[PDB]
Formats: sequence, structure tokens, C-alpha cells
Amino acid sequence: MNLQEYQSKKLMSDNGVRVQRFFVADTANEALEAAKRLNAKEIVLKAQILAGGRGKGVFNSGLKGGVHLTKDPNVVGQLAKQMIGYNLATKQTPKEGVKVNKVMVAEALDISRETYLAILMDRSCNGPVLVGSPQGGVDIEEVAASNPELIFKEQIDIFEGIKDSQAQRMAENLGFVGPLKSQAADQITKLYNLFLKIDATQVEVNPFGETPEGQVVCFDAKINFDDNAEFRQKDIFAMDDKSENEPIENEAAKYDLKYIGLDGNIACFVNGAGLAMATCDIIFLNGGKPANFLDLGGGVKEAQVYQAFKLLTADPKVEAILVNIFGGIVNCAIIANGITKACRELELKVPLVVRLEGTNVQEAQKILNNSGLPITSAIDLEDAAKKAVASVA
Amino acid sequence: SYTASRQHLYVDKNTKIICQGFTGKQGTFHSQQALEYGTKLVGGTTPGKGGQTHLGLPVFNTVKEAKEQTGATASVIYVPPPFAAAAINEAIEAEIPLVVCITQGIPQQDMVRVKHKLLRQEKTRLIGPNCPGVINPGECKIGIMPGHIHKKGRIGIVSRSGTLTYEAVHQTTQVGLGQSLCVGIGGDPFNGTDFIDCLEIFLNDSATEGIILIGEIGGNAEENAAEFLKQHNSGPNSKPVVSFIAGLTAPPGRRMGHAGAIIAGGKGGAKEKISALQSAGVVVSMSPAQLGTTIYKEFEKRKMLEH
Ligand SMILES: CCNC(=O)CCNC(=O)[C@H](O)C(C)(C)COP(=O)(O)OP(=O)(O)OC[C@H]1O[C@@H](n2cnc3c(N)ncnc32)[C@H](O)[C@@H]1OP(=O)(O)O
Ligand SMILES: O=C(O)CCC(=O)OP(=O)(O)O
Ligand SMILES: [Mg+2]
Repeated sequence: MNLQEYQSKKLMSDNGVRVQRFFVADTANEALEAAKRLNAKEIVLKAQILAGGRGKGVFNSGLKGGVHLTKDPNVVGQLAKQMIGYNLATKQTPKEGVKVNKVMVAEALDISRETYLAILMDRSCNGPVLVGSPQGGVDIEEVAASNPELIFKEQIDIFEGIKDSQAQRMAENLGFVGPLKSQAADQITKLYNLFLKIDATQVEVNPFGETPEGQVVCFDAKINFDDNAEFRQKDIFAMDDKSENEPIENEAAKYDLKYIGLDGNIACFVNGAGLAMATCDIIFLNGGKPANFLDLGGGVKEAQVYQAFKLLTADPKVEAILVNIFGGIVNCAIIANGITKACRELELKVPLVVRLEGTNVQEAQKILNNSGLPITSAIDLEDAAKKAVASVA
Repeated sequence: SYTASRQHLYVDKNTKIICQGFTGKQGTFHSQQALEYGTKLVGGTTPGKGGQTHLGLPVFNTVKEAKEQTGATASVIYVPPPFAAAAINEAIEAEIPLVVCITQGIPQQDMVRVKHKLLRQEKTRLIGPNCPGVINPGECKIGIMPGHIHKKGRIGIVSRSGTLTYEAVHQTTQVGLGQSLCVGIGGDPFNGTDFIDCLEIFLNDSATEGIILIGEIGGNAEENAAEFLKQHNSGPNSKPVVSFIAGLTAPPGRRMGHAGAIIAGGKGGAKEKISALQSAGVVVSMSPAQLGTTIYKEFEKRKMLEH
């Protein structure tokens, strides 16, 4: 799941987290009026796309940069006219860039000190952990490799909640002093409670900063959400922005399917995340390149199988299809019925290698044997990989 | 300490089981499979259907009733994600010795709360969630694994991946070694049993003469297991350990189905786990299709096959 900058900052603000005052605009004139309505000494104008590198991006309007500072609301509108409706491309988007439909117009604040503050579900610690460093503004992975003594952590008890003592201690370890410490600790507390309320797996603020005027402000942040909590986070998941996702992956999601596109030409049709990873691995081992990762989950309905198989047959790069099912909760006969239904409408101009084992495998093989389809049978996983790679070599 | 419940993993012919979610679609189907396999499934729970009869067995509203009336010492959970954490907690509070949670999709925050309770007691051992279960071949099947691929034997199997568990079982059946005990610990980031828990049971079990450990990207449980094996499974009478780590070719920064399967911040990669396990003397099969043959050859090199 993905949230635009303005969506996450609104969510944080509505839950007590201090962010830069801002409006969001759909038109250059709205950007100009928001700039004037801010009544701010300096203003920042930010294109709303999900990819990074907005600062060094370029629009197909000639404008360089998706983030601009200015004291003049008239410049905000002048710049916004070259953003709205145009494509912003950066070092992390396709060459065609991403169409910018919204921009953020926010109060620009001087940063006197940058820190790193995050809350995450930590597998090793069996629960939420506060992670903080006084070295702000840089990837935390670098700080961890260069100065691990500057990474501070607090393990939070899920039932007790964050204690003031923990928020205060982290605030001090981040260099906050005097009244700024109480400000930082209260923001840490609000960030933690937000993290729990929205079923986040991580809330990361960088920089978690001070202003010359003495305010603690979350200047930039990234939220990762637990997809398992969608059933109780409908409002947030409604805001999901799929406009920058791989298109086949988006289609798969419509049917609760886990599809990840790769660079190869052998499509993979597998049950289980582990077997799916292992199928990509063994194809590579045997001289092939997998075209995708695909995890058909637990209780499959024939309709899902049918749609999933069609997702493979409609990728231009696919030159062969490898079906590898070892069914426990996955009923092999449902797989067989879904595949044959899909093949009846397709045409199938590519080799189809099929390995089936496990639950109801006998009925499944009968279905495939009665289908009249050109299936290359495989006896095991290595056989299936070798036959798949050979069919397109 | 919760580690005192590890022994509860080793189900056997005398283990009586109840099914939470007994009357649901998958609880029904896999209860049928368990009965056909010979497992002593004695009843199940479905709030609101207590007193009814299902697959010829009693249905209870609560785990406490089902345990008292049936003497069950294990429970398996086919409850949907919004309620499965509560189902695990009910089984812990009823002090069921072994609870297996099949359910995929429980919120991480839910499981953090479950783990909090779980670690502060030791009557109940949890396997899962998001796992296939545990099987002692020919004695007790608790979960979704296809029965017909198993053969009682000498290899202990522990795997984060359900389907790769079936591969390991099938391959070790094919090469004639069979399985002593097979535990799928599941693909979730917060769960009840890790590699070390199963490795303790395997190393101390005389019936387990070799071990297959299947892992994947994400977390550090494989690295922990490597250090555990360094200290507890070195020297002359060590048990051969074979492993496969899925995801050597997985793209970084992507959750590969399992929420626990992700390479983030340069941590959780497969090569680091492979090297850690190799440094501990584990033989890592590069191909997932060669777990059976790899461990067969390790038995051969050590003259452990009585031809
Ligand atoms: C290997 C990794 N694991 C997987 O792949 C598993 C994937 N599948 C899942 O996670 C599925 O959500 C599950 C298999 C857990 C359930 O799916 P399923 O299709 O069987 O669900 P159903 O809705 O048919 O059945 C669930 C039953 O649990 C019952 N239930 C709900 N709450 C509870 C509870 N606290 N205790 C016991 N039973 C409960 C429901 O009443 C329902 O039974 P009913 O239809 O008789 O009323
Ligand atoms: O029983 C089945 O059909 C699927 C097993 C499974 O989900 O495995 P994995 O995703 O943990 O690798
Ligand atoms: Mg799975």
C-alpha cells in the first residue's frame, strides 16, 4: 500500500503529529491561493508523486525539480502551472515519468538540527521498538554501518504502551535539550500511538527536526502498513495510490493474488511463497530466467486460478509457462480446472510444463489428461525446471 | 520459561486433537483428512454451535469445555484472520499443551499481543500462525500437509515454507530415509516456534538421525540457528544437517508473499544465511529439488546407511 506525501502528512497531523502547515492543490490557481492563505514567510511547493528523487526530477514541461522554495505566492502559482497535469520523471520512475495531478503547498521551515526517529515492529524484539539517532538526514543503514553507537532503541511493551520515561530518554539521546526535550518526547508518544492505531509495520521520520524558533517538527516521513490489517483499516486502504505500480501486479491484486514481475521469459505458476521463490531460484540454476514470482495462496477458488493463469499468458515476454503445485490446502483439482478453462479461450502458443503433487492430485491429473491440451509433464521440481528452460532455448 | 513447552511439539499416536473452526470449510476438509489418516481428532470448537455433532464428533462453544470433555492435548486453528488471534489466546488460557495455527493473514499487531501472553507462560506451545502444522508420520497429523507423501523415518524437518516442507518430505520419502517429525513454523514474522526450538527437539531425539532446515529471506532466525548448531551440534557424534534457503534470486525490497520474506535495509538476504549455516557445518543444497539426495549422501559419507 502507498500513500502520497499529502495523505500521510494529513494522517499524522490529524493524530497530533506536528508537520509543516500545508494545503493541497489541483490547479495552479489553487496553488497560488493556498500560498497566500498560508501567510508564511517562505513557501515550499512539492509535486505529489510516490517515487523518490522528486528534487532532481524533470517535467515534460521543461521545469527542473519537483520541490521549490520561494517567498512569493506568485512564483508558487507560476511554478505549479508547469507541474499540474504534466509528467514528472526522476531517477526512480520510468522514463515517461508520473503524471502530477496534485501539488502540496506548505510552510517552509528552517531546520537547525536533524535527527532520525522511527517506530517499527521488530521481529527480533517480539514487538514495537523505538529507533532513533541524532545523526539525521541520512539513510539509517549508513549510520548503522558507520556509527552503530549512535543508534538508540527502546523496546515498548504492547500492553503497557510507551512510557514517558522512554519517550524522554529517546528525546535526550537525540540531542533535544530543555523545553525541546519535552516537545520531542510528546511527539514521540504521538507517533507511537499513531503507529498502533493505523496498524503500521513502520513509521519513519527523517528528519525529525528542530527549527530556529524552537519547534519540533516531522519534516518528512514514510509509513509502511500491515496488509494483514486491511480488514480493519478500510479508510486508509481506500486511499491506496496504485498509479505507479507495475500494471500486471495491480491486476493480480484485484483477485487477492501476489504477483511480482521479473525480467525473464519463463512464467511461474506456483503455490506458496517459499516454493515460488525456490522455483525462481531453480530456474536460474538451470540456465533460465523467470518472468515472475507468483504465490497462489491457501484456499483457491477456480475463478482466481483462471484469472491468475491469464495474467501469465498476457505478458509479452512470456515464452513458456511452468506450473508447479504441491498442494496441501491448495486443491490440485481446482488448479487443473482453472488452468484448462483459461486455456480454452487463450490459444496457447507457448510450451506449458506442469508439475502437480499433493491434495487431490489424482483427480487433477485426470482433468489435465482429459483436456486435450499440449502439456509437457514433469515428475519433480528439477525435471520441471529443466524442461521449462529447454522449451525456450 | 516458555522454552519448557518445546517438548509439546513431539506429537505421537496418543495425542488427542480438537479443531478450532471445526465446522468451517477448511476445518471440515482437513479434519476429514486427519480422520482418514488415523489421527485422534476428538472434537472441535465453533462459537454458537456447541452441542451439535460434526463429522461424527462433538462440537463445543469453548476450548475449555472441549478439553475437559475430550481430554484433548492439542488444538489446530482454522479460524479467519479477524478472530484467529483470539482463538490462539483462548487455547493458551485453556492451557492446551500444543496449539497449531494454520491461519494466514493475522495482523502483526495481533500476534505481538499473542506472543506477549505466550512468552509469559509455559503450559502451551504455539506453532504458527501461517503454517502447515506438525506431523509425526503414521502417528499424528495436525494440519494441512498431504498425508500420502510421508513415511516414518530418520529425518527431522523444520521449515518456514509450507510447500517446501512437502518437498523435503517427498524427497526424503523417495530416497528411503523418511521423517521422524516435521514442523512447519510458518512464514509470519511473529510466531510461536522458531528453528532453535525444533533443533533442540531434533538433536535430543534418538529417532532423528539427520535434519533438514528450510529457510528463506527475511529476519535472522537462520543465523540464530547456525550459532545454536555451532555450539550444540559440533564434534564427533554430530547429526548431519542439510538446508535450503529460498530467495537467492529474489529482488530486494519486496515482500515475497510471506510478510516475513523481505530483504530490507540490506538485512535478511539469503547468501548471508547460507554462509552462516555453512560456517556451522551445515551442508546447503543449492537446488530445492536435491534436499533428499544431499542428505542421503551425507548419510552415505558417514556410513549411516545399513544397506
Ligand atoms: C499454510 C499457510 N496457511 C494457509 O494457507 C491458510 C490460508 N487460509 C486461511 O487463513 C483461512 O482464513 C482459514 C483456513 C483459516 C479459514 O478459511 P475457511 O474458508 O475455512 O473459513 P470459513 O469461514 O469457512 O470457516 C471459519 C469458521 O471458523 C469459525 N470461527 C470463528 N471464530 C472462531 C473462534 N474464535 N473459534 C472457533 N471457530 C471460530 C466460523 O464460525 C467459521 O465456521 P462456520 O462457518 O461453521 O460458522
Ligand atoms: O498447502 C498448500 O497448498 C500451500 C502451503 C503454503 O502456503 O506454503 P508457503 O507459502 O508457506 O511456502
Ligand atoms: Mg503461503
